[PDB]
Amino acid sequence: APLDLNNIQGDILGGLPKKTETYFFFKITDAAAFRKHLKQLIPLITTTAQVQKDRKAIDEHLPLAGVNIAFSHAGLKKLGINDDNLGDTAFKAGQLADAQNLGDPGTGFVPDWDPAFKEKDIHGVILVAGDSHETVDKKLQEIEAIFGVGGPHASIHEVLTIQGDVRPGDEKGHEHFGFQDGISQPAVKGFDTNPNPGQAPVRPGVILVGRDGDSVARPSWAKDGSFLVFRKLQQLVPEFNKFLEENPIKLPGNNLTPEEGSELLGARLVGRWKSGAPIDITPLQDDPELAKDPQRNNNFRFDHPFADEQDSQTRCPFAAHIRKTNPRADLEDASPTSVESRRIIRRGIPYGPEVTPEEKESKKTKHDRGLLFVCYQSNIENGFQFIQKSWANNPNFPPSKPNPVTPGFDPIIGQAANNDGARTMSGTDPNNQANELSLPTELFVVPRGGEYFFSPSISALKDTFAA
Ligand code: HEM
Repeated sequence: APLDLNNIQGDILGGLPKKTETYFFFKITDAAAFRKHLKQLIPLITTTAQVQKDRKAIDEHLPLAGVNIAFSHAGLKKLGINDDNLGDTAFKAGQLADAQNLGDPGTGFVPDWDPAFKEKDIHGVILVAGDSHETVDKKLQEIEAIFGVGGPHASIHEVLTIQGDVRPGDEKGHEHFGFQDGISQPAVKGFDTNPNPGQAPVRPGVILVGRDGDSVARPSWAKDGSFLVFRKLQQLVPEFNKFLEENPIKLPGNNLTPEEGSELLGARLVGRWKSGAPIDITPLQDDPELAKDPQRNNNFRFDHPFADEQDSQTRCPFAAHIRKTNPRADLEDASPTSVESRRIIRRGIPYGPEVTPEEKESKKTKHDRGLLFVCYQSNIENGFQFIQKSWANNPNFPPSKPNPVTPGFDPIIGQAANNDGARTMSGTDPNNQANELSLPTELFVVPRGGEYFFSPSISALKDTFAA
């Protein structure tokens, strides 16, 4: 059947438009009151239908708020909602239980997370996205009132609030390392009806529980919901920059300046120039015109050369972040159902202040900043967990490579098996692809915690969650 976009929470398909976004992580302290309160929240919940209207209004221009809600397994238990058939071990077990296997640093095993993610019983998260702090703060006061926060009717307790902010000026839509984000998303069949060149279509059930392509009995209340993975990922920006500065690529002829060598290395760690121009299309120079053109900036698959050819890392290293997280032709030899199953929708936002002169000049992080990583999928095991653990953390992925090649770790998110995280990456020098680059002992991205949630449908919120 066609998708009913007025039944789907709007961060999942379309995504909540934003300059700032607050995540309000809560514990349910009064289940009966919470279910009554939730009836009054439902009219505030932004559906995909409303997002499409909102995006049409932004594209023609604005005070605009979007609201979604998601529940952890601990929250469903608290509400007495039987989730025996919801998701699989990952959602039921919670992210803290998965931290060791994700490769998160520990003093184990307990991960080195922020206390709120490590110590505390998170039952859910309310997402509030808006054009401004004023818009989000106003909407949060309304949502707090609905749940009685600050008064004797309270049904929830705040565990943690985290604010994200899109970066300023010409860095708008770039993450803190300086790279354009939000380019490549799967095209959901029945929603993204005009995929860009290179944008692979996926059956809706890769994203939405209970739809075509959802390879898992389901409870009726899970249809048209999606699993929300949250990770707070701290970024060490001066430390990343220091690594590029110390490791410029020198191509035959020694024509590149050290600055150009360091810039090229950055592009080859991610798979794109900071502009968003993909290196599989423009391997040795940026192309700002290409970077801005959605008909062109995703039209590659790592097929010329293909993975199995000698010296096949000429244009993009195997271990470049995007080639680890979306292998394209490195696996597209396998079934359309198999490769579509690994796709995620990303809806994160940067957090924290811009790098200060002192941080920049001293080359040392003083302030907490990074990515509030959010992704949606119908199956956490097939999406987020597989990408992190089978691909990013696997130095010998992909098997389509030549046998003598050891790609190494995703240099952005890749984590090694023991606290001794010695990480290497091959292929960064296109004319000496066997040469290993030792990554620093100190990670560039430091996980600070997160949780696995479920964003229900509107009808599920009305007919199952609310009272
Ligand atoms: C601070 C942490 C991270 C940074 C700085 C980062 C940065 C980026 C950048 C710059 C892009 C390229 C833009 C694009 O193609 O849309 C990208 C794409 C992507 N990232 Fe990340 N990322 C981070 C964490 C993660 C994590 C934890 C995952 C999954 C486990 C992930 C999965 C992806 C995927 C699937 C893509 C799209 C690949 C494609 O379709 O070509 N990223 N990321």
